[PDB]
Amino acid sequence: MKLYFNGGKKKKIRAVDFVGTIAKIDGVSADDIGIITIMDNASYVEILNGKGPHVLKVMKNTTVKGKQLKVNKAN
RNA sequence: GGCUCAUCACAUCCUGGGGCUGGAAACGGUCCCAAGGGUAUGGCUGUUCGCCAUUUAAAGUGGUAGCUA
Repeated sequence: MKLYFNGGKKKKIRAVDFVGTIAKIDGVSADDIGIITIMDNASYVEILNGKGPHVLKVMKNTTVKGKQLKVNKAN
């Protein structure tokens, strides 16, 4: 599923900061990450293989680029 | 898909005038009175907490949609 993050170019977030921060979770591989779309204040990042909800309910409180952020289903 | 949003918060930094005073000078101190302002733009192998580059007088952290090639 597509996830929203209140982070983007203006918080100096990049596609990698996600890719790196996510893969390092027992249960998730880098192949599970679909398209990532950085924007001004929001990033879209797609999860594959139904591993969406899990990631989501784990990202809720994890330092990405050293800054926990709003995450949840895109919409 | 191009340019245009903030108000705040704790910071932090840049820019005066005037009496007196230190000092051989260069440069300072002190007291009185200020008025404003900056903290930005862009790069980097799609395994994160950075790195780098300019140009800022002054280069940080946090809270939430319009005019047109």
